[PDB]
Amino acid sequence: WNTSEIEALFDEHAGRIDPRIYTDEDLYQLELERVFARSWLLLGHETQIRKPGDYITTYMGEDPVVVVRQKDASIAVFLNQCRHRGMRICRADAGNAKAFTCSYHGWAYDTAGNLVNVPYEAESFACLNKKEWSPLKARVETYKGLIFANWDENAVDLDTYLGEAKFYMDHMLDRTEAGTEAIPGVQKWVIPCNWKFAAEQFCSDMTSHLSGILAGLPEPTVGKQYRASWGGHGSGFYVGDPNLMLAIMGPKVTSYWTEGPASEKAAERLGSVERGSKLMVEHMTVFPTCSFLPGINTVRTWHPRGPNEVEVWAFTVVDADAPDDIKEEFRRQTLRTFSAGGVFEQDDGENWVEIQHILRGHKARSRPFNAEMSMDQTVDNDPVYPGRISNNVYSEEAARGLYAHWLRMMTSPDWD
Amino acid sequence: WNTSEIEALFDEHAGRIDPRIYTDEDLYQLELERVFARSWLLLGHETQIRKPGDYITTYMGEDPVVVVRQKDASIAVFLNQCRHRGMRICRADAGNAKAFTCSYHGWAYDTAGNLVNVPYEAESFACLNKKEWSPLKARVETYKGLIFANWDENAVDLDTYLGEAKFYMDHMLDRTEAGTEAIPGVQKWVIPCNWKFAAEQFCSDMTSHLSGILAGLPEPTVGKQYRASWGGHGSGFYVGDPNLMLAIMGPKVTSYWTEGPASEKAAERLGSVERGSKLMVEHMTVFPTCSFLPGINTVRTWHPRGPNEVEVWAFTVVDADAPDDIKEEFRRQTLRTFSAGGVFEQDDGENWVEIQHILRGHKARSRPFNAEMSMDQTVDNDPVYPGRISNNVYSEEAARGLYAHWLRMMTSPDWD
Amino acid sequence: WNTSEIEALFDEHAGRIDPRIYTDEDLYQLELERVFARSWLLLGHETQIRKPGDYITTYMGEDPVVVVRQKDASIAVFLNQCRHRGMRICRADAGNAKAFTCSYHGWAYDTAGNLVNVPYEAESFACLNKKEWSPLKARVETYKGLIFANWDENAVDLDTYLGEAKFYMDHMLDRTEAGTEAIPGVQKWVIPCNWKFAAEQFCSDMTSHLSGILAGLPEPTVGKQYRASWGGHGSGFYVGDPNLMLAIMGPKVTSYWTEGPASEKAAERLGSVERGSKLMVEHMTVFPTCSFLPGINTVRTWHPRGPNEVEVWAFTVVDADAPDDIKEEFRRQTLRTFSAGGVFEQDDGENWVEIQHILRGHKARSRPFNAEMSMDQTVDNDPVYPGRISNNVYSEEAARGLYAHWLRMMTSPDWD
Amino acid sequence: ADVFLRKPAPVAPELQHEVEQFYYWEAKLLNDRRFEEWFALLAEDIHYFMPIRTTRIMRDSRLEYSGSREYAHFDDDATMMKGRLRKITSDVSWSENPASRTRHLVSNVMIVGAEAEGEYEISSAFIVYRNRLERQLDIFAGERRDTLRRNTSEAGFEIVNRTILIDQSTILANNLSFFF
Amino acid sequence: ADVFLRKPAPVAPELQHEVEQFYYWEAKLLNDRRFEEWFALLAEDIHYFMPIRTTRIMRDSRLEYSGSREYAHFDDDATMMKGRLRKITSDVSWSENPASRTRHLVSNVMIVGAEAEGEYEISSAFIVYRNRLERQLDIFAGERRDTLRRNTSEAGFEIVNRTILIDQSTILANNLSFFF
Amino acid sequence: ADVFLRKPAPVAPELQHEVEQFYYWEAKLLNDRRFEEWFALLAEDIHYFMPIRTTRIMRDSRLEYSGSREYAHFDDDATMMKGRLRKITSDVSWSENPASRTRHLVSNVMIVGAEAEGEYEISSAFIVYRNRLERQLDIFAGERRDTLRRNTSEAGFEIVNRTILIDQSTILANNLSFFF
Ligand code: FES
Ligand code: FES
Ligand code: FES
Ligand SMILES: [Fe+2]
Repeated sequence: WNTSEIEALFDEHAGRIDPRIYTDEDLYQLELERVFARSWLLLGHETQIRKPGDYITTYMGEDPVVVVRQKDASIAVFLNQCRHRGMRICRADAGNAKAFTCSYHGWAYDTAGNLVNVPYEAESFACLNKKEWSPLKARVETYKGLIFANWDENAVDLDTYLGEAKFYMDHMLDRTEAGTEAIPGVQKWVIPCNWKFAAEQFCSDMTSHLSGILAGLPEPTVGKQYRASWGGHGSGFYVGDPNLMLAIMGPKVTSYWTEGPASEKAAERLGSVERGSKLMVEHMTVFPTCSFLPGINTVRTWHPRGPNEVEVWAFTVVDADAPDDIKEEFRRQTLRTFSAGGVFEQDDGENWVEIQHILRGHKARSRPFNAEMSMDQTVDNDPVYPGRISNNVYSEEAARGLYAHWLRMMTSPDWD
Repeated sequence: WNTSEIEALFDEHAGRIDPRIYTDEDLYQLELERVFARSWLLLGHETQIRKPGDYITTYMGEDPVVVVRQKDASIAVFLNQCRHRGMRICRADAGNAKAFTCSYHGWAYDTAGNLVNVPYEAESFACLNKKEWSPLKARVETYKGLIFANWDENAVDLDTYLGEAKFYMDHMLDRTEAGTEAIPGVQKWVIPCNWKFAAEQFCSDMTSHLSGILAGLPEPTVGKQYRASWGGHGSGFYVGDPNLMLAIMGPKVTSYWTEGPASEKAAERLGSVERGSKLMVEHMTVFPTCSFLPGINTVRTWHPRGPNEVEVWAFTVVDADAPDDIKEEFRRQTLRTFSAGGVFEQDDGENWVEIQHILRGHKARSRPFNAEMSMDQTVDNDPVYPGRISNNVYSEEAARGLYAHWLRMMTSPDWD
Repeated sequence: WNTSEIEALFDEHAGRIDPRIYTDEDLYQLELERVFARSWLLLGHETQIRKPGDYITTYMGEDPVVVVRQKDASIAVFLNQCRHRGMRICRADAGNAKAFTCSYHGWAYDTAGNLVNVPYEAESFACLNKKEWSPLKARVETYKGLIFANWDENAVDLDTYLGEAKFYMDHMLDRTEAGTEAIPGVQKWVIPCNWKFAAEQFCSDMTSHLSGILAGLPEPTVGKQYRASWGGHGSGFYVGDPNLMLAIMGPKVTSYWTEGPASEKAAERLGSVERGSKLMVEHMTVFPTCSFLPGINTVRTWHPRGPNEVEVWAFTVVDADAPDDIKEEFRRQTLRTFSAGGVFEQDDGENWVEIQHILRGHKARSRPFNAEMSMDQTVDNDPVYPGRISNNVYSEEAARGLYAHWLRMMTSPDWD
Repeated sequence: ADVFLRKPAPVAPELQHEVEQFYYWEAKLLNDRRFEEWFALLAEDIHYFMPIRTTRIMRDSRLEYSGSREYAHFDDDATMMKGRLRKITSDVSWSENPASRTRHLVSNVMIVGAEAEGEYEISSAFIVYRNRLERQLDIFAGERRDTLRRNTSEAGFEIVNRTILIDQSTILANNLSFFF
Repeated sequence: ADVFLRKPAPVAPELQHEVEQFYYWEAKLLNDRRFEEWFALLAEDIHYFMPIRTTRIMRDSRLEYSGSREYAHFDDDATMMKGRLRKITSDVSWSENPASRTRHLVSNVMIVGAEAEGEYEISSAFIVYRNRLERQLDIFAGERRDTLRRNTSEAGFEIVNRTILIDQSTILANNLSFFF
Repeated sequence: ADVFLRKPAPVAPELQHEVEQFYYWEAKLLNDRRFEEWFALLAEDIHYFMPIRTTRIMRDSRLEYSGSREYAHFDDDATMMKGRLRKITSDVSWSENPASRTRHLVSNVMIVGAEAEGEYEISSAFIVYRNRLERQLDIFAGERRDTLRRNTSEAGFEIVNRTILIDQSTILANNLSFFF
C-alpha cells in the first residue's frame, strides 16, 4: 500500500467511502497493526471477574488475551500464548485459577502471566530471562465497569482517548451511586462481514426494522447526534415518547428509566433532567470496536476475523442496585430484541452478510459509497452536550468521524 | 503481473497452456476487470421475463445483477447493490415488481434501478444527485432469445462481437419462424474448478463418457469444427447417424430434429439441407462463459468464483411452436443427460474437480499443458460455413482460439 | 521475500524462531519449491507394493504421485497428472494395474507412467513427442524398506543426504537378517497446523502427556540426543527401564525388544549391546517430513496443505520374521497409542491446532519463539554414536538443526 | 438431568409412537413455514429456554450452561413468543426478506411420566439443517428436554417446557431466526 | 401438501414399523452400493421427482418449487431409471471411476392411507451424507414424499411415487450421482 | 454383511423399542460425558472395531475396508478399553484440557436374532456431531454393526461386538477422541 493512497480511500468533506477498505487483505493487516494494536479495546465488564484469580478469555484484535483478577484486585491482561512454541495457556472461556501451566511443555505462570517456572532450568537454559519470556502484557484501564486494554505503551491514557465521550457513556454507566454490574453470560455469534460495517452502523436509521417494533405492541421524532472531537467515537439519541417504552424494552423498563425515584434522583448525578429521564433509545460507539445502547443496555465488542467476517460478543449491564424484577426485565427484553435471536438484531446480521458477499465483485468494488447525509449541520458548543453536536439526528456525521479517525490511525506511524 | 509475461502464459503457434492461468489469484482479478467487465455475458433467456416488471437475478462475473422487463418491454440490467452502503436491492431469485426498495435504509428505485426516492432528502443531502447514485447500468442486447450484457460503454456492439458466430447459434435459435422459448427453471450447481476448464471443454471428445451413452440404448464419425475469426468463439458438430438419436435425446427428438415437416421446412430458413437436418450433436461456445448444445438444447452460463470454483447455471430451450410432447421430450431428456444429475454431465464435473485439486501442487503447476492437437488443418473459406473451419472435427483449434482471445483481452487496455 | 531477510527468520546461535515461518503464504510456496521439490520424501514402505503392477497413491509435497512396482520389480514414481489437461491418472488409493488410462481423453500410459498411446495420433499431432509429454518422473531410492523420492535430478544421492542418520534408522529397520515388513493399512487425518510444528516436535518432552501413560499401567531418566551434521535430521532416546515396557507398548513388545533371542542375537547386527536391547523409546526425524519411533514403530509422512494445515499418513512396521502374536501386539499397541485415536497422539493434535489458530493474530506473530534449550552441550565424537551427540537428552539441539537446514535449503539456489 | 440419572423406561409402544408423531408433526410445521399453527402448540405457561454454553475445563463441565438468572439465547414467555409470531407474520405481509429453508431431524426420544395425568417428560436429539439464499448453510445439533401436556386438540399435546441444549460454544451461524 | 394439511394419524404400530423398516432397508441398499437390488424396488409406474427450488420473497413462498411442466433435478420414468441403472452397472464393469461413500439417515416418517388396499402415503426426513475421494463431503437434507404400494416381494413394497424436496437453493455439491 | 444379505425381518415391536431405547440411552451417556457408566455397557469380551476405509476403483469396492490382521482406527480388548477409560477419568481429575461437545443421532436400526438366547445382531445409522472450543466442528456418519447380549443390568444389554463403518476416507477431523 502507501501513506498517500491509503488516504485517498476516504474522502471526508464530500462523503465518499471506497468499498475496498471493507475487503482488502493487506489493508486488514494494517488495521491490525495500526488500529487494534494501538487503540483501547473492550475486554468486558468488571463483574465478569469479581474474585481474585477469576479469568475470562477474549480478544484484542486477533490476539487471544487472558483477563485475570489479581490478589490486589488489579486486572492483568496478557497474550494467551506460551512463548516457547506458542501453545494456548488458558484454555476455558472462564473460570478461577491459582496459577497457569502451559499444557505442552510445563512452563508455569502466575495469575498475571509471568513466567515463574520452567522445569529443570537447572539442566538447561544457562540463565533464562523469565521476564523477557513471559507473554506480552497489555495496559489495562477501567471506565466505570468497562474493562479496556491497549498494547501500545505510548498510547494516550484511556480518559484522554475517550475525551468528552465519557459524557455519553455516563448515560448508561454512572446513573447510580452504586455503579453497574454485568448480568452474567456473554452471547457470541459469527457474521461474515467487515468489522467496520458492524461498528458504523449498526441499526443506523438513528426506514424499516419494522416487524421488530410491531413485536412489542399488543395490537417523525426529535433528537440529536454527537461526533467526537478526537478519536472517532459518536452517539445518537431521542427525547420523550414510546419507542423505548412500547416496542423495545416495554412498560417497566421505561417507568424505571424515565420516571420514579431511580430515574429522577440517582439519574441526577448527571446534573440534568432530560439527560437523565427524557432520554429514550441511544446509539454510542467507542472506536474502534466498542458498542452499547444505553436504555436497552447490550454492550458488544466486535471481533475482527477476515476483513470478511466478524464475531459479536455481547452481554447486558444493569444498575447494580436496580430492583430484582427490573434487573430481570433488562435480562429478558435485551435477549428478546438485541441478541442473535433478537427481534431486532436478527435482521442487522442478515444484512451485512449480503453487503460483504456482494463485494466479491469487480464492479461492486469500483465506485464509492455515499456517506454525505446531513453535512455541516453541527455547532460545537451546545448549551448541554460536549463535542460536535448535530441537531437533526438523521445524519452520517458520527459515521464520517469514525472513518476519519480510522484514516488518521491508518496513516500515522507515531501518534498525531 | 505485467503486459509482457501475461503474454508468455499462452503460446498459440505451438500448443502450450501455462497451468497457472487456471489458479493464479491476481490473474483472476484481471480477468474480472479485462474479460468480464468488457465482454458480452449471458444473463438468460427472454422467456424467463415475459411480463413487464418481471425480474430474475444472476451474475455478470462476480457482480450480482438484476434483470428486469420494463413497461416498454425493454430489458434493464443494473448492479444489484444499493449505492449507500451496498445492501442487496433485489432479494429473490425471481419474481414480479412494481418498484424496488433497499431494505436497509429506505432508498427506493424504479423498475430499471433508478434511484427515484430517498426518505427526507428534505432534511438531508443538500441536493443529492439521483442519477449518479443509482446503481451501475449494463448495456443490454438480445440475440434471438438470449439475453446479453456488457458493462463497457465502449465495447463493440453485440453482433460485431459475435461476428460470424451468429451462423452457428442459428442452428438452435432460428430454426422456426416463431423463435424459441426457454423451458422455465434454471438448474444451479457448484463445481470447484477454474471457469476456463468448463468453458473450453466441456465434453471435448468433440475416448469415453461411455456408460452415459449405453444408458439410452435398450440392449469413427465424419464432421467439422469452427474457430471464430475475432472473439474466441467456436463450435463442433457431426453429420448423419445415431448418437443424437439413440443415446442422448432418443427417437422422438431426432425424428423432430432431422426429418418431417418441422425440420425440413422451418429448418430451411437456414437455406441448407444438412445445416438443418443432417446435423446431429453440436458443441458451440460464445466467449467467455456462454455455452449451449444445439440438438440437445441445454444452455449454460458458467459463473466464476475462485480462480478455483465455478457455478453452472443451465436451462433448456425449445422451439416455441414445437409440439407439446416434443417440448416435453426436450425437458426430460435434457435433464436426464446434461443436468447435474445427468448421465453425461455428472462425470464432466467429477473430472474438472480433480484437475483443479491437482494444481494445488508446485510441480503440477510448473510445466505447460498440451494443446497442439490437429494444427494447421483449417481452410478459411468453406463453400457453406463462415470463419475458420477444420474438416476433421477432432482438433483443439477452437480451444486455441479461446485461449488466444483470452490473451488478447488480457493484454489490451483499450480495444484492439 | 529475499535471500537476506529469509535468513533473518531464524537465529541459530541464540535460539529464536520467527513465528511467521509457520504462517506465511509466499514463504510456503518457497518451501514447496526449495524444500520439497529438492529433498528426499517418504512415500511409504516396499511391502505396500509387493507384486508387479501394484500401486499406491501419495504425495510429494502437494503433488500427487503414483507409486508403482514394475516388471523388473523396480519402483516408478510419476506425477499423477495427465499432461494434456491435467486430469488425475490413477484414481484409487491403492490397487494393481496392467496399464494406466487417463479417463478424460484416452491418453494411455504404461506401468511406469510413460505415455505410450494417444488415440489417433494418425489424425492429429503431426509427430507428438511421447517422452516429453509423459508425466514428470521422480528419482526413487530405498532404505531398508522405506521408499523415498526426490524430483531434483541434481539432488545428492539418498545415502549421502541421510549421512550418518542411517545409523539411527538402523535401530528400527535393520535389526534382523530378514528386514522389515509394513503392516498393511495407512491411517490418514487432518490437523490444521504448520507442517514444521509436526515435524519438530512431535511429542518433544524427549512435562505431561500423563494420562496417556496412566492408560497402560493397571493400578528423572538417563539418555542422549543426536543432531545431524548435514541435512537437518535428528533422534532422541533413553537407556533401560519401564516407559517402553509398562505404558506404551506393554510386557510382550518389550521382552521382545530388550531380552530373549530376537533382541540379543539378530539385534547384534548393530554390533552393540544397549544399541540393540537397552534402547527403550526413540524419536528420529528425517528431514523434512519423515518421522518414526523405533521401539513403538509408527512411521509417518507429514503432508503439507496450507502453511496452516497438514495431513498425517502413518503406518506401522514390524520385523518381517517376528512371531505372529508379537507382530499382532505391535499392531494393537501402536494404534492404541499413536494413531489418531491413540491415547498419546490424540493430544499432540489438539495442541498444534491451537498453536496455529493463535498465530492468526498480529501480536502473536511479532515476537520470536524460544528455542535456546540446552545450548552447547554436544561433543561430536562419542565412542559409540556418530554425528553431534548431546548427553542430556532434554535439549532443542536436534530441533535447532532442523530449522538450520531448513534455512540452508530456503536460501540456496544450487546445492551448498 | 433429574429424570434421566436413571434409564427411562420402558412404556409404551402406543405412547412412544404418539410422542414421536407429535414431534414429527411439529417439525413438519416448522419446516413448512406453517408458523401460525406451530405457536398454537405452546401451552400458555410455555417456558422456551436455550442457555448459552461455555467451553470449560473438564473438572468444571458442571459450569457449562448459563443458569436461570443469567443471559440466554432464548428465555421466552407465552407473551414474548406471541410477539415473535407477530414478527414472523409481519415479515410475510409487508416486507421483502427471503424465505428460509429448514429441516428438523428428530430422534433419540426418551419418555418418562411426571406428576399429573397428563404430563410427560422428554429427551430427544436434534440436527437442524438451515440453508438459505443461494449458498448459506449451517447445521446445528443438540438436545430438546421438553415437558409435554395432554390436550384436547387435534395435535394432542402442548409444549409447557422446552430446554434446548445446543452442541455449540459460540453460535456458528449469523442469527438464530428459526425455532428448535 | 394435501394429505398433510391435517395430522396423520394414528395407525399402526406394526404398520409404522413395517414402513420404517422398508426405508431402513432401502437405505442399506443405497449405502452398500447394492444398486441392482434397489431399482427392483421401483414400481413400473415409478415417478421419481425432485423439483428445483428457488429463493423467494416471503409472500411468494408458494412459488418455490418448479411445477410439473418445468425443469427438475430429476423427473424419471421407469424407463429412464432402468437406464441410470445401466450407467451404474456399466461404470462398475468397464471403467476406472472411484466408488462413492453415502449414508441415508431416515426419520420423521408419517403414514396416511390412500385409495386402494394397498397404497400408503408418506412423509419422511432426510440427511444424506456423501464423502468421496480423500476429502470431498456434502451434506444434503429434505423431505421424501412417497407413494408406497403393497407387494408380494421379500421387500413388501414398491415405490410408485417419490417426490424429493431438497433444502437447497443452488445445489451445493458438484453433481447429483446418488439417489435419494 | 452376512445377516443382512436378506431383509431382517420382522420382530418386534416391544423388541424394536427395547433396542432403540438401549441405543438412545447409550448416546445420552456418551453425549453427557457420563463415561464411567458407558464403559460399564461393554461385555468383557467386547471387541470394538473401526476399520480404515480406502477409496477404491468401482470393481474393487470389495477391498475398501481393512481386514482383521491389518491396521485399524480402533481394535480394542476389554483391557484396552478399561485403559482408555483411565485416560478419560485421568484428564478429568488432574489436567487443564477442555471438555468436548458431542451428539449421537441414532437411526436406521435393524434387528436379527443369532444363536443364544440372548444375543441379537444390529445395523444402525449414525451422524455424530462434534463441536469443541469456540468454532471447531466435524460431522461424521456411518454404520454401527453391533452384537448385543441380554443382561441382568438396569441397562438390559451389553455390547459384545461393535464394528464401526465410517463414511470417511481420510479422517476429516484432527483426532478421534470420542466414541461411536
Ligand atoms: S509451548 Fe512449550 S511450554 Fe508451552
Ligand atoms: S444501503 Fe442504505 S439505503 Fe440501502
Ligand atoms: S487430460 Fe486429456 S487425456 Fe487426460
Ligand atoms: Fe417404533
